[PDB]
Amino acid sequence: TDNIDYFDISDESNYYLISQLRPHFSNIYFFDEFKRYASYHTEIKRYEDIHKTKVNSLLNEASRAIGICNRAKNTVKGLINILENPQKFKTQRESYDVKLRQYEEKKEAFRGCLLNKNRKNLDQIKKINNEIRDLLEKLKCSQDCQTNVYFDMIKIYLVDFKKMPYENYDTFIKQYKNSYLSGVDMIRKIEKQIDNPVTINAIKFTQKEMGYIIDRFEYHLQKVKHSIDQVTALSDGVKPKQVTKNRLKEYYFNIGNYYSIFKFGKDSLNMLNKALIHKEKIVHNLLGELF
Amino acid sequence: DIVMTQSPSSLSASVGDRISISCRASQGVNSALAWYQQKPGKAPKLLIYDASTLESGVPSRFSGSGSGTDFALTINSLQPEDFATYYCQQFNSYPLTFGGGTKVEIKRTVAAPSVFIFPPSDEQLKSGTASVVCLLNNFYPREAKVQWKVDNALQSGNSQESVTEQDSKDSTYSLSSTLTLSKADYEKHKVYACEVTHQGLSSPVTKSFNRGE
Amino acid sequence: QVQLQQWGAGLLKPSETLALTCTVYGGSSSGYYWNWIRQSPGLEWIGEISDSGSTIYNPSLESRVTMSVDTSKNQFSLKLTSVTAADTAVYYCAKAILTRYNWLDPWSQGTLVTVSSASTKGPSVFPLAPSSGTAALGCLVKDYFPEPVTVSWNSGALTSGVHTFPAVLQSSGLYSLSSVVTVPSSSLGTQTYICNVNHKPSNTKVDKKVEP
Repeated sequence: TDNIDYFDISDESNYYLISQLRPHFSNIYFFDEFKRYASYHTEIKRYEDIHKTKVNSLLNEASRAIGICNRAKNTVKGLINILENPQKFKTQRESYDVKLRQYEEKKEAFRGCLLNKNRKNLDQIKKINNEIRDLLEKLKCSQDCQTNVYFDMIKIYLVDFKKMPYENYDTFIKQYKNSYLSGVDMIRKIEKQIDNPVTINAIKFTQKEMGYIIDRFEYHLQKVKHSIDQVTALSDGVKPKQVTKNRLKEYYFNIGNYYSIFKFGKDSLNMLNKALIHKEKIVHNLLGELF
Repeated sequence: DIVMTQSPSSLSASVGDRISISCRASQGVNSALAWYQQKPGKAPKLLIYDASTLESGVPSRFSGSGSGTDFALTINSLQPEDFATYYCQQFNSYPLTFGGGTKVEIKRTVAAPSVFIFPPSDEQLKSGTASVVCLLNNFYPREAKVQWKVDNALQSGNSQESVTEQDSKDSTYSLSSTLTLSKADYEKHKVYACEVTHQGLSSPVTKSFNRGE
Repeated sequence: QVQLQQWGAGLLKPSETLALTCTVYGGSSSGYYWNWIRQSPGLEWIGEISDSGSTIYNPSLESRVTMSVDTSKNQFSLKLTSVTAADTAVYYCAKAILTRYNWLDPWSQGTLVTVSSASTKGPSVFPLAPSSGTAALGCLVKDYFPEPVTVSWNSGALTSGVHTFPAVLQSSGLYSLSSVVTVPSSSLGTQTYICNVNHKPSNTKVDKKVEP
């Protein structure tokens, strides 16, 4: 395993998802996308500093918090190779079941670190949310607020969606899940018919790694498709020419949050793509080492 | 400075045909191309952006293809409402470069002209100049020969011909010829005739008037 | 939706300053990227400006272009310097959303800019009366400068069969066009017909009735 960036964790409410890649939060892509919305309204052209004084401060604190867990990440990577490389396994002096117990303890400690050291920043996300709700209030319109920008940003978003190869990922993950369990069932039969446990544990462990990353690939794929399908629906549906300000606020929140999910999943699906590509090359090689 | 070049420069097709204009870029421009349509005496109308995205309300027969270096716009079922000059514009770099344009002249069945002649209005003769105008209404093709006979004498060097662009409803042209004679030269003669010649007319028709009656 | 309305001075003496302005209706003239394109018989991209801070001009005329955005007046203006006959074209302004998404959705109706030192002249409108299948009447707009001139009929009430010809450049230098219309011959007796001629550079507005 060259990199273990594929690990993530969500809060106990399962509402805030933290990733090892910038900006770690979808909410920052929300706030980053608000820098586009605020440029079109001369009535609120004060967010250029707020994005720099607050959103950049929140992002800088988020990057530092992940770096604190880097020492804990290096400990997990060491246990990854001992368990996935039988040649490296034959050097230590404990059983495989004893090494799994050290892996689950170190993994959740690393995943728990990303959440524990970022709890102060997750509470800051809702702070800028209310500031955005308050900042948008300064629009001089009240009952006939313009919706041209709202649909114009959907025009921009649907262009970025065509660069996203969602169909290729679905066929990729379909073959992968078909190839994953097919190799798992083949190991289930060989398990009792040979006597090479050290190599079989490297299979089942790398299979467990694939199974977890597949779960992350399936979740990020569905969240991307949901954002793509919902934003597309707002362009094919009704197009009101002017709505109220309170109605316009949730509009920016609706597409500003959805596009944050798409860009967040685009960063994760790309990373989870190579992670599954790399991890499968381990199992295919490890089975070649069995014959 | 990307140089966009589109071909062909001129194109002629049937009413139910399907045409395809191509646009080639000097350098790679990814999928950043906007296709436009411009009717005579108007502004360019957006049709397709980002190579494949259709603009809202634009007829679906307009098709966009291509990525990187080469692209192509395809009208799939032509219609007299599509006689225009189509352009292609890129926006991967600055300055934004436009294509040369592609005029799409629609071909229709032959139609004979409707000839009308106008004597100079009595207002203009008071100003020392006389303008007699002949009109050819709704005809095809554009080629047409107009001869001006004043008192049995054909004339040259005094006519000005202007023909409209191909119509968007019936794809037919219209031509107006104007003789700018001085009032003295006009006041001497009596018979002014407009002799037209067209492919649809078996015999070259002639409409005329008699001065003062 | 957002509309664009362009206003400015068409006729220009050489070495003067081409100054135009576009006022935005239905939307604010702020973060959007506003472009300027000119067309000479093709489409040349002049420059792009944004309230965000990105302003780019064409290198061929960079040393002479000035752009600005007025958020208070909801307007943005283009400016040309050292104007010559090479700058005679129809000038359009268009809206781009972002600096990487520069397709131009709305265009202004354009301002035909003519660069010449010739004094402006007012057109003469003379009727082309119908005489006695379908009747044909028209108006003759002769001797004017510069382009253009708009001809309508019955303040826009009569539209079908109406034709407006290009203005052939006469040897005197003044332009001249004719506008006609084909109507039923039975309509001649009762229905009146008037053409509306508008040559804005000369401020002249003529409404001539066509009666046999």
